[PDB]
Amino acid sequence: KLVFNNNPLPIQAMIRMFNTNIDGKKQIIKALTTIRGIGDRLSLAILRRAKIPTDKRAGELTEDELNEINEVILNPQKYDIPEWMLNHQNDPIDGTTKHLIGNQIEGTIRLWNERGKKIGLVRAFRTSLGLKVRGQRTKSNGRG
Amino acid sequence: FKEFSYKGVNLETLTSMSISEFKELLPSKLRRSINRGFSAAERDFIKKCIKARSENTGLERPEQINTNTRNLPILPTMIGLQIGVYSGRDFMPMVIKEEMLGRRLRDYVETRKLCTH
Amino acid sequence: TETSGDIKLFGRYPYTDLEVKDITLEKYINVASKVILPHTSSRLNTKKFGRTKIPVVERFVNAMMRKGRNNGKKTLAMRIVKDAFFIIEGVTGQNPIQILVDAICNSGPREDSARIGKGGVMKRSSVDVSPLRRINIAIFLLAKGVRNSTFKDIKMLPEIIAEELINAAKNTQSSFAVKKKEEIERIAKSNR
Amino acid sequence: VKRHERVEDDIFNKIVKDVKNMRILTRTTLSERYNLSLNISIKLLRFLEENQIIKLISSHRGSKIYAGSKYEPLKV
Amino acid sequence: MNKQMIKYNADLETTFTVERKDFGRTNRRCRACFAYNGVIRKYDLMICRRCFREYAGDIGFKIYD
Amino acid sequence: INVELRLLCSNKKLLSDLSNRYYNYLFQNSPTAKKPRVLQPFICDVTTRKSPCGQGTATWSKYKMIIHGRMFALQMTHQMLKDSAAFLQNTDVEVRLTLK
Amino acid sequence: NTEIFKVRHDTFIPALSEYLRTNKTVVPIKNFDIIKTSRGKETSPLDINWYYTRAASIIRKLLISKAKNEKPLSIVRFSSEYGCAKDRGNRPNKHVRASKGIIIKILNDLQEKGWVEKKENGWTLKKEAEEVSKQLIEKLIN
RNA sequence: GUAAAUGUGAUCGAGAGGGAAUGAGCACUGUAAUGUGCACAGGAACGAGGAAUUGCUAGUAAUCGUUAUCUCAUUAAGAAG
Ligand SMILES: [K+]
Ligand SMILES: [Mg+2]
Ligand SMILES: [Mg+2]
Ligand SMILES: [Mg+2]
Ligand SMILES: [Zn+2]
Repeated sequence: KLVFNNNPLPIQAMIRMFNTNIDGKKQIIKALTTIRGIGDRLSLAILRRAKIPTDKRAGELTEDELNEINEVILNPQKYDIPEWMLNHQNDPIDGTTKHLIGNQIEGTIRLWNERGKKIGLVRAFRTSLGLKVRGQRTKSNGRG
Repeated sequence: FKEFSYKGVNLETLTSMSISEFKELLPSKLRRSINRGFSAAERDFIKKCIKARSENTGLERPEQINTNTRNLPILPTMIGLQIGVYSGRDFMPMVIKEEMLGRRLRDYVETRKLCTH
Repeated sequence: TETSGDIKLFGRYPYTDLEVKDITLEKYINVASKVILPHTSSRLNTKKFGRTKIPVVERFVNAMMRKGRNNGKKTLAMRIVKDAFFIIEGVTGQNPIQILVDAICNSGPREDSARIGKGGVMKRSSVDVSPLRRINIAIFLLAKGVRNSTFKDIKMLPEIIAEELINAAKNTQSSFAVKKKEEIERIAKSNR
Repeated sequence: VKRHERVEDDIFNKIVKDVKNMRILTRTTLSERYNLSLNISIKLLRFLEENQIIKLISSHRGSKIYAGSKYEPLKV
Repeated sequence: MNKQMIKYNADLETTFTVERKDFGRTNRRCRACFAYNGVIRKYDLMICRRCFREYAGDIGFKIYD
Repeated sequence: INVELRLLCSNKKLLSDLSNRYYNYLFQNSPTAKKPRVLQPFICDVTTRKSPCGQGTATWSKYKMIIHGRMFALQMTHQMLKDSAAFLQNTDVEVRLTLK
Repeated sequence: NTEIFKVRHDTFIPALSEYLRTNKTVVPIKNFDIIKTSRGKETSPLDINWYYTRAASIIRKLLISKAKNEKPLSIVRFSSEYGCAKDRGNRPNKHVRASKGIIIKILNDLQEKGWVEKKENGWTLKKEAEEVSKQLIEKLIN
C-alpha cells in the first residue's frame, strides 16, 4: 500500500523555554513571540542563525534545536547579530550593549525609573502618576 | 561598593576630561549642541563653575551661580556646586549630583505648577 | 487561446436554449445579449427602463461590491462568481445560468405590506408588487444572505455562493433568501 | 475540540475511499467533515492531485477547486 | 540685514562667527499695511489677503471662473 | 535672413489688433506672408477667502491673470529689420526679438 | 528586434535568477538575511534568494529601457520603481522609495563582471549582458 | 520625493486583525529642540456601536492615491485642486 511520507512528526502539547510556556502546535515564528524581548523581526533573525526551518511547529523541535536557540538568545553578538538589532544599546551603567530577556525587562525599567525619582528627574515622576512624557496633549484624549 | 560611573567612565577620570572628550559619551541631541559651539552666555557660566570648584576649600559652601542657560547639558565641571536655573519667574536652586549627567538643566526644573482640581 | 468558436460565458458556458419559466417576469430578464465577460460600461442608468436591459450575471456581480470596503472592486467580484459557476455547474449538472434564473424566479415575494391611508392616519395593508420590483428584491435577498453567512466562518466565499443558489433554484427551506420571501408574504397576508 | 495537524493512517485510508463519488471538493470539505486544519487540507489535497486520484479544475489567485471520480461536465 | 553672532568652541578660548538665517514672520510684513498674518508670498507679492482683494483689479487679476 | 518676434500681452483685444496690423504690414510687403503662431497662455492664480474675519460660511475666490502671446517667424534683410523696428514702440504689448 | 517582449515576466525573472546563482555574478550584502528592502516594508523577504530576484529584475528594467530607446536609468529612478505604501499608525498610508544600498551593490557587482557600463547621467547595458538574455530566450520560448 | 488601489503566484488560518501608553538608542532642521525621520523592544481599548443624527440621482455616492497649490528653517491626520 502507498504511504504519505510528508507528515509532521509526533507532536508534544506544550514546552518550556525561559520560565515561559510555548504552544507546541504553533509554528516557530509566532511561537517565539511568547517570550518577552523576542518580537517578530528578531524571532526570524535567531532562527536563521540557529538554522531551523521556519515551518516546523514548536513541539517538533528536539532538545538540540532548543539548545541552539537558547544559546543564540543568551549571546546574540557571538552569532553575528549586530547591536542595532538588540534591546539595550550603550547601557549607561556598563557602557556595553546587551539583550534583555523575560523578567529582566521590567526589573531594568524599574531600577532605572527609581533612580531618576530618587534625584527628582521630572520624566520619572510623570510615569509613576500615569501621565504622558512624549509631548502628547492631555486635554481631549487619554481620560480615565 | 563601586565608584559612580557614567557610560563606562569613573568620576575620577570624568572630572579630568575636556568637554571635547565628554562629548563622545553624551546622547545624540546633546552632542549636536556642543558641536555647534557655545554662546557667549554659556561660556561665562562655565568659566564661573571652573573658577568656583578651584577656589572653594575647607568646609564652607561656595556661593550660588545663577543662569538662564536652560538648554545647556550638565558637565562634570559643575559637580557638587549649587546652581540656580531660571524658571521663567525665579532662579530655582539645585545641587548637581553625579546622577544628572546626560541631561539638560531644563530637565530638573518645572516652568508650570502641577494641577489638582 | 482556448477556443475559435461562438461566444460562451467565461468562454465555457453554452449561452443558448434558455427559458424564463414565469410569464410575469419575461420582458425584464436579459438572457439575450451575448457577452464574453460580465463587464459593460454601457450608460443605460440614465434612462427610464435602461437598468432592466443590463445582462443578468452583470446585475449579479454588481450586487457583490458591498459592505463599504469593497466599493468599486468589480474585478474581484468577477473572480468570485467565475469560481462559483464552476462549483455550481459541477454540483447541479446544468448550465449555471438556469440555476441563476430559477433562483430569481422563486426568491421574489409576490405580495407586500404598505401604508395606504391618506386622508387621516396611515394604516398598513397588503399590496401587489410589479414585475420589476419583484426581481429587484430577489437579487437583494440572495446577496444579503451570502454576505452575512461568510463573515466569520472558515468556509470560502465562492463555495457559499454555490450553497445558496442551488437551494434557491430548488425552492428549499435551506435558502436564507427563500425563507425571508415566506416571511414577507405571511405578514402581507396578516395585514390583508 | 480544536482541529488537527496530522493525517494519521486510518483517516488517510478512509479519505481515499470517500474522495471517489463526491463531485467538486475544496479545502473546506476536508477541514469541516474531518478535523484537519487549513494548513494540512492544502497539503493532502495537493498530494492527491499528483497521484491522479483527484483532478484540479480551477486555480485562480488562491481560490482553488478540485473534482473526484463522479464528476461530469455539460455537453454542447 | 544678515546679522552675525560669535560662538566659542569647546576650549572656551577660540572664537568663530556664524550668520543668522532670515526666516519667519519678522521680515515678511504686508507691503500695504505692515500686517504679519495672511500674507500672500506667491509670485513675489508680499501683500495680505485683505489688501489683495481691493488692489487685485488694479494689478490686473480677474475672476474668470 | 530669419527673425522671430515675440508679442507678449496681458490683454487679448490689443494683441489681436496689433498682430492684425503687423500681419497686414507683412502681406502689403508680400515676402511670402503668414499668420502668427498663438502661444500657450501663461496663467498665474491666487485663491483666497472672501471675508476679512472668521464669521459666516467660508466662501472662496480664484483670481487669475492671463499673459497671452503671439510669435511671428519671418524672412527679412537687415535693412528691413532695422527700418521696420520703428513699428515696435508705444504699445502696451511688450516686444522681444531673436536672430541667427 | 525587441526580443525581450516575446516571453512572460513571471517566467523570465525566475529563469535568469538560477543562471546568476550558479555563476555567483552578484554577491549578497552583509546581513541580507535580516535586512528589509525599504522602511515602508513590514518584514524581511520570505525568499532567502531575494537579492538574486533583484538582480534578475534590474537587468529586465535595463533591457526594456534599451528596447524603447529611453534615456539611461539612474539610482533615483530604480528607487521609485521598487517603492511602496508605508504604514503610519493612525495616519494615511504614504508612498516611499526603496533603499539605495542594495541597488548600488548590484550595479557595482555588474560593473566588475562587465555587464553594466556607467554613463555621465545613468547606467547602461553591455554586449555580454545582452547576449546572455538573447540566448536564454531562444531556448525558453521553445 | 515621479502614484495607490490593482494584476499573477506563493504563503498565514480564525484576536499572525490592531498599533495606543512606554524603554536605552541612531540621525536631521535650527541662534536655540521641546519639532521631524529611523531601528529595536512593548503590545491598551475595539469582536460592527443606545436614544438620536448628516450628505448623496451618474462618471454622482463610496473607495484609492497624488500635489513644481497654499501655509512652510523644520513641521499636514487642515483647506484648495
Ligand atoms: K477627541
Ligand atoms: Mg495594516
Ligand atoms: Mg499585523
Ligand atoms: Mg488652519
Ligand atoms: Zn495688508
